[PDB]
Amino acid sequence: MNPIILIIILMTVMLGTIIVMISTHWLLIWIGFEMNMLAIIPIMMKKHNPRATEASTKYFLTQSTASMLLMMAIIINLMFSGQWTVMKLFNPMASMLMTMALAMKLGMAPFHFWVPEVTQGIPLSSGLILLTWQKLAPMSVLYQILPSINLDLILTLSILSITIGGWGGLNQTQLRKIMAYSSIAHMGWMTAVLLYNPTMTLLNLIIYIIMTSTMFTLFMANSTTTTLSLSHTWNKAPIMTILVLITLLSMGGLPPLSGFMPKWMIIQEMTKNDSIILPTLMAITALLNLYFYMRLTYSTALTMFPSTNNMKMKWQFPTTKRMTLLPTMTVLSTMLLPLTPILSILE
Amino acid sequence: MFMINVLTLIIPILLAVAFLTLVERKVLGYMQFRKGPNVVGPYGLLQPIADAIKLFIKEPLRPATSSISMFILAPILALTLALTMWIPLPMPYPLINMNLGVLFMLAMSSLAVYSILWSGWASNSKYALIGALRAVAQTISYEVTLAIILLSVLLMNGSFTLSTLIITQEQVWLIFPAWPLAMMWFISTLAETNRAPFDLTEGESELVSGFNVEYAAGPFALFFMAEYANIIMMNIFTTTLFLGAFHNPYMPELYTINFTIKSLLLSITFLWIRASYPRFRYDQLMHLLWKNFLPLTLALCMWHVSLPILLSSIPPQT
Amino acid sequence: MSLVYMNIMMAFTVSLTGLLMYRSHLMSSLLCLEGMMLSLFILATLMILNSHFTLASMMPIILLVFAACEAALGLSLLVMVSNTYG
Amino acid sequence: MNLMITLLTNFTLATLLVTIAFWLPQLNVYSEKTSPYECGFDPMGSARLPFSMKFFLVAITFLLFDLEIALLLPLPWASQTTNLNTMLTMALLLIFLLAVSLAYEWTQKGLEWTE
Amino acid sequence: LLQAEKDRRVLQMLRENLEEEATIMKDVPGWKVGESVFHTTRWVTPMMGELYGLRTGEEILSSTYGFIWYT
Amino acid sequence: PGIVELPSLEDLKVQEVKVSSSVLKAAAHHYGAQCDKPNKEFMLCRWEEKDPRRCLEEGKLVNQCALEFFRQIKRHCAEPFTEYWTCIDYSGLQLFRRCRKEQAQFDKCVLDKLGWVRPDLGELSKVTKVKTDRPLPENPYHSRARPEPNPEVEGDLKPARHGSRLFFWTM
Amino acid sequence: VAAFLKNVWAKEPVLVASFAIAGLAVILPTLSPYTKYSLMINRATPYNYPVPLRDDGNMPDVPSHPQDPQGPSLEWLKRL
Amino acid sequence: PFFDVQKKLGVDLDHWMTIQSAEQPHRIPARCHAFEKEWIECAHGIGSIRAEKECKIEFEDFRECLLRQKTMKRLNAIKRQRDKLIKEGKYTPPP
Amino acid sequence: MMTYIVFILSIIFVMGFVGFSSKPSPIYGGLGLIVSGGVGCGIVLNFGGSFLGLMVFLIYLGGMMVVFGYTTAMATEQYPEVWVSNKVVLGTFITGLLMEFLMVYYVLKDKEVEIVFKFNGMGDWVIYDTGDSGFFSEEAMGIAALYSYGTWLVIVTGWSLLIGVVVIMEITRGN
Ligand SMILES: CCCCCCCCCCCCCCCCCC(=O)OC[C@H](COP(=O)(O)OCCN)OC(=O)CCCCCCCCCCCCCCCCC
Repeated sequence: MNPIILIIILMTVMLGTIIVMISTHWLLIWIGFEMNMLAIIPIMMKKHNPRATEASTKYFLTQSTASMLLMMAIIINLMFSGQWTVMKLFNPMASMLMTMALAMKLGMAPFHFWVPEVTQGIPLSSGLILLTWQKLAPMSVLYQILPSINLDLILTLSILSITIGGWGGLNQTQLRKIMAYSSIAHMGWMTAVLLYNPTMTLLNLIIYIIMTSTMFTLFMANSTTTTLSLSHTWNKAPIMTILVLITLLSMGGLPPLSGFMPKWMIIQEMTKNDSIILPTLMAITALLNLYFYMRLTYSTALTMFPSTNNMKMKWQFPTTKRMTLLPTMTVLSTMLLPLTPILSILE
Repeated sequence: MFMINVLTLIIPILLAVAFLTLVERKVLGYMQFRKGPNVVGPYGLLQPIADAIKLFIKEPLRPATSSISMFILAPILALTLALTMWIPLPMPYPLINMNLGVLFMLAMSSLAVYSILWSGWASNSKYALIGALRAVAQTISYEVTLAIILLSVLLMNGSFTLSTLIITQEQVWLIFPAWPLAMMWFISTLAETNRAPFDLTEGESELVSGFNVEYAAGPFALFFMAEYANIIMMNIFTTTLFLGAFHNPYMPELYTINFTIKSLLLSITFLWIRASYPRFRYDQLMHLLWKNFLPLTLALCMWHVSLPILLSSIPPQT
Repeated sequence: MSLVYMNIMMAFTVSLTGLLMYRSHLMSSLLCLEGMMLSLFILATLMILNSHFTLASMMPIILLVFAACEAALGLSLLVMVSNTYG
Repeated sequence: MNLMITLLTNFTLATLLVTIAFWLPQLNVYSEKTSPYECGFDPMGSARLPFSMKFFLVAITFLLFDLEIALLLPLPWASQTTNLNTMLTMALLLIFLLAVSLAYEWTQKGLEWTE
Repeated sequence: LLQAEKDRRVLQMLRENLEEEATIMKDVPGWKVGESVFHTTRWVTPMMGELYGLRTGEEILSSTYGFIWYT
Repeated sequence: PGIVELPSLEDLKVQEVKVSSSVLKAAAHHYGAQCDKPNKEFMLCRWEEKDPRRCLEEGKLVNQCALEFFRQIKRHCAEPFTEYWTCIDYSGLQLFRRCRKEQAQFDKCVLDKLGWVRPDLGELSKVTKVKTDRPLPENPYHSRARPEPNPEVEGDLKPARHGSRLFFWTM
Repeated sequence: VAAFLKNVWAKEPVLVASFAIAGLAVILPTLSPYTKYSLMINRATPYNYPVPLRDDGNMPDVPSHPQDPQGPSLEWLKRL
Repeated sequence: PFFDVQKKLGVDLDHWMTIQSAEQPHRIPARCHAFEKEWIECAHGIGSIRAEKECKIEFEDFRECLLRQKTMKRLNAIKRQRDKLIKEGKYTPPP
Repeated sequence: MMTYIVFILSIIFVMGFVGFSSKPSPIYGGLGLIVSGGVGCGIVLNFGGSFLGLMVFLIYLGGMMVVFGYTTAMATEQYPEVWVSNKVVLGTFITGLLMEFLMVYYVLKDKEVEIVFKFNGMGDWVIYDTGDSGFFSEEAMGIAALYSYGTWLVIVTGWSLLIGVVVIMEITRGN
């Protein structure tokens, strides 16, 4: 690796996604996906251990074949009354294959099989860039093509994402995996609302990006791949941990914390329309994810009962490890619920 | 009537291969200051028939192939390509006149390497494998460069027709507008065939042609065939591309004569270059291509993209 | 949709089911993907050149170029995976 | 169809000649079969193989450089249009980009071939 | 000249199609007289399927597949 | 749904021009020189109204012009034209750089007798202007009704009323 | 500069000459006097039938009879 | 969040290859061109919500140009009577 | 005088993948593809796709499949190279796709389609080109428009390629 080349790659990832957002032509958007893959394979694998190689492969297969399936749907659009634009697809089927395709691009229920695995394989920073940035392109496409979406699919994929992906993670003591399954749940929400009022989808998107942002950044602060690592850091320094936990509850959508805001608005614009049963069917599973995460909150206490907290590990020297923007996003994901009249600024 | 045309095309290239091997042995002979074969027939005209029917009759000789598929695939492919390459070559008249043309020859010439991958693959000898992979490497690397040259020297034609080439040649041979790119493309034509300097060899060396030239007997008379016939081709396609004669219709055999003479002399120069110089070692060859040829080809190319628009003569696509 | 379209689609789905339902060899996976990709080249070509919509004829070319610089990436990751074990 | 007849013939004569070349040697006057052939032990020619990244990388760069070559291939059609400025700009731009790839790989440790 | 000649030829041909069709399709399940299938009546080029058909099949070979693979 | 109408077979069957492409090529060059009063007009006809079967009458006209053209070359300069199109019919893309002697020879019979200066490289392009008595077609081809577009937003707008209106949050 | 170019042209003439052909190939299309000619040529070859327009009630130019000069003239190509 | 820069900066990027009616390299009409012209003439200023509704007729016209389902089915309907009347002779007009 | 040859080539093209996709080894993978792809030249050409067909006959056949067979040949070494296994479901899908393909070429009377995928339509006749344009490929001129109009498009392609280089070597560990 070279400290330039990483800039000349990340620049191309930013560029690719910018193209997926900007272009009004299909073939372009398909190219934007191709460039985000081509340039995102080097970011993962940064350190040469084999874990990142096998994991980066499992990303590459399903991601690339997803892209190809997208191209198939585009072409079927060309078959049926057709031109190359970005707008309502004229085929119900092309819309089907395209909702499946964009359901592989970002983790969803039948297609989520790769996300936990790849997220634990690759390192931290690649973990951040995988679960947030690349998640901007597909939503930016779905917001466009929503008029032709078959409601039954995306509603299904959303729910099954929340049920399956959310229900998962229970036995997992790893972190990266937890962040993966939670990504799939927030996915189930963002895509759940997508047909009704996409404004909320972009909302839960943004809040979500802040959430995983502070989360992974804290995992860089205290380098931790497990919960055991979290407790041991609790007896190294407290503050970073309670930031991790409070941001995890915000990841659970607990009422005073800011993570409750997308759930709450989603319940409004979800239930002013007819169906009231499905939101509750989501909120149950939401409680499941909660008291799992609060198991991870009995990971800690003071006057602790024995955690085997060891030694050597008091240190006289502070760490200089550079944390880029931690504080603004920490307070910004904790304190935001007393805002949102600001919701409409988003759209 | 049409199959008459096919037969008249493909039988004389085979006879051309046999008597070519004769002229090879002789020219190398006297070039080496010694008479070539005189004692098979008069003057050596019965030598090919000897080589032919004998080299057919020596028995198949080894080993278990491990693939019955590929072993009898590769020869058929090598021939079939070597025979169909001759189709578009213009002559007074092409026998198939294709709009694209020359890039069709380029394309099949790109396909020609599967006979090396598969041929060297089915040996079951792990050394002939490696040798084959390497020969594929150099053939392929000179499939890079050559393509760009055609994509340049053609840009003075204005179309791929391969007929209009004979129209451009009327006033001045295309050797004059670009000599150097023609030089690089001649040596490029030495590349794939692996004539000396570019050949691999016996004694101590990679010995790709050790089992490749050894093995498959009669089918070695085939790989033999496609190699020499392919040589005569690349000579002819040089004669057409970088030079040529005036076509006087109502008497095409005039142009056919002149064409034939220059092509034959060119092949003569192949066989005597092979006499002349030693061989490159392998890496010095491969990265001799990567070092120097390909950059200068890029330069000359862009200079032929920018040139015709300068002088305001850009060619007339019909 | 004529016939040829039906048939090429069936080829597409043969390649896709061959992708998902065989994990044994990885080169086989990557391959099946690539063959499917070819089928897409064929589709876009036949269509565009059927409707005589000329300015869009690139879709075979530029669709085919990423059939490679992405595929090449694929095989490189294949080698770097193989040298983990075997 | 015409060239397809040429392909049918040219595939025949290949097939026929191959067949003759298999018949006659085992149609020969006396064919005798004895000797053992030892596939056997690994060091006969070479031994094993630790296949090396260099050759494979040559295949790779053969791909990328192909792609840029064929992307460049239609130019003789395009060299004549009503926009010459843009033509020169992006043809020189494109193959210049090819030469940029090559120049990069020629600057890094790649190639160099003695290793 | 080639244009006028051509279009006369194709109109002649399409009308011959019309009369043959008229003779064959007399029966109860009437689609009535030869009609366009579009909701708006105005000139639209023939399909080349409409023109050449029922034609003995010899010249559909050279007309439809004829140009490709040359003469 | 709509039933097409096609002209009677006898509306067709006008005239004949039967010659090879070869003769028609150079002879075409000369009549395209002197003719084209009718046929350019014809081209704004079937080009402007485009419905072949609408304008075919003027196709009869152009066919008339070309017909009598070849008639004049019949009765006027016969032999030199014959050798000329037979040397141009040795073909191989029928190149005009091939047989020149009888190009100058042919225009020499023509000019020496009937006139017809050769237009050469200025024969065409220079998009021609032509008059026609027929009124231009309006609402060409289908030309359906308009979408009834949607009213655009207008008027001065003041701040909203009491704010987000949400479950709470006044201003 | 002078010593640098003398040394790179002493060692690697192929690469120096390559950069020369490159650069000169870049600049020269800008300067040379013949440029516009190529463009005007390329625009002077019609691929598509010139299609007439309603004459009456227009500004007179590009006149009916192909001999009447008022239109564009490529005669500059006739003799060049 | 689909952004429109290319209308903001006033630059065409993908608008040229977008639909069949754009200016071709050397203008050659697409097969179904005119019906593109009428489908976009109908659906231009509207919102694709009611364009579905009101432009349906002309749109289906366009489809019936592109795919040629219905007319192909019609020709088929002609050979399907032709077939069973090979038995009962309708002879032939052509030579 | 069959002139179904576009459809025959379509069918053999399918057959390549059908009987192809099974068995454990890629060594025959190359064969299966290159067969199907060359048949693809068959299809594309028989629609008059001449240049494009030649490009799938250059890049994909030569470049792709040569590089594949090169790596496969280098990565895996085959002593036995036997008939192996797994072809059972491939042939059984050649029977299910034989009466399914013969079901789409049988039910093709009037319009034929499927209840899974989008609609189709069928029947024996084929639609093609007329309305000659003088001295135009209708294709290659299109690609001349790639260089004229394809500004943004050739930019993103080329850039994605050069990134192709730095990515590939970067993963093969230059450091
Ligand atoms: C297990 C293996 C089994 C198979 C073994 C095969 C062994 C031999 C393989 C090598 C030979 C490949 C031959 C490819 C021929 C390609 C022909 C072609 O592209 O011709 C171009 C030409 C363009 O015509 P043009 O000039 O534009 O126009 C004429 C006037 N209008 O086009 C035309 O004029 C139109 C021609 C159309 C004719 C149909 C083409 C069908 C091709 C079928 C290929 C099948 C084999 C595939 C390759 C296998 C490789 C291993």
